[PDB]
Order: sequence, then structure tokens, then C-alpha cells
Amino acid sequence: RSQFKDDFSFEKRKTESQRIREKYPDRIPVICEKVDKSDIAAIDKKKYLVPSDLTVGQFVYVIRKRIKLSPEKAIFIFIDEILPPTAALMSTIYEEHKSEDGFLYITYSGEN
Amino acid sequence: LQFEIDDEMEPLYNQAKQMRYG
Repeated sequence: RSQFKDDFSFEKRKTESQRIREKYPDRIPVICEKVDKSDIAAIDKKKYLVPSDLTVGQFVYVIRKRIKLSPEKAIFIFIDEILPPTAALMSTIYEEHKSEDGFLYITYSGEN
Repeated sequence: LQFEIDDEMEPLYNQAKQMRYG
């Protein structure tokens, strides 16, 4: 389960996602947390506003640069416990996978 | 609840937009 969902009730989350989407219609509100029992690095930022025209692969690149992962290591990103295709658009992914509160929940692991 | 545009991220986004893969 997500920590963000445990920290804030549905009302707060829905209000926030609606406000975000109304203020930045070109951006996608993403919550990105580390797999609980994984090994690799975890950072401070989990709240992202990533451009809708970005692909999944480009986003993966972005977070690799953010966490400063070593170029030899893998990083597997899960959405609803499945691995999304790298060539897929973030807008498509969002329309298909957005949560009831209007956020897109993303998990990542070093091993999978 | 602290959801704002990060200036520490925008350059990365603009960098990634040019970085196409397969």
C-alpha cells in the first residue's frame, strides 16, 4: 500500500489532484514511491508534475538522473503491478491508470 | 499539500524530451 494514501484522506487527495489538473492541464500528477523490500536508492521527492507529451522511457531517464543511478544498474518501474511499455505516452498511461483520487501511482524497484 | 513546479526538475524534462529511444 502507498504511504501517501495513508497520510492523507481521499478528500484531501482529490482536492489536490483536481486543483493541480486545473492549474497545469499539460502536467501529470505522479506519486512515485520505492518498493518496500527493495535494495536500491530512495530519494526525498515523490511528488512529480511530469509533462503529458513525455514517454515512459523518457520519464525513466528523468528519475535515473534524479536519483543518480549508476549506468550499469537496472531500474524497474511498475504501474498497478505491471511494467508499462517504454514507448507509451504519459497521457495515455494516465487516462488508463489514474487512481480514483486523480493521481497516478508509480512504484519502482531495483530487482524484478 | 505542497504540489508545486520544481525548478530542479524542469531542465531534466527538457533534456528528456530530446532523448528518444526504442
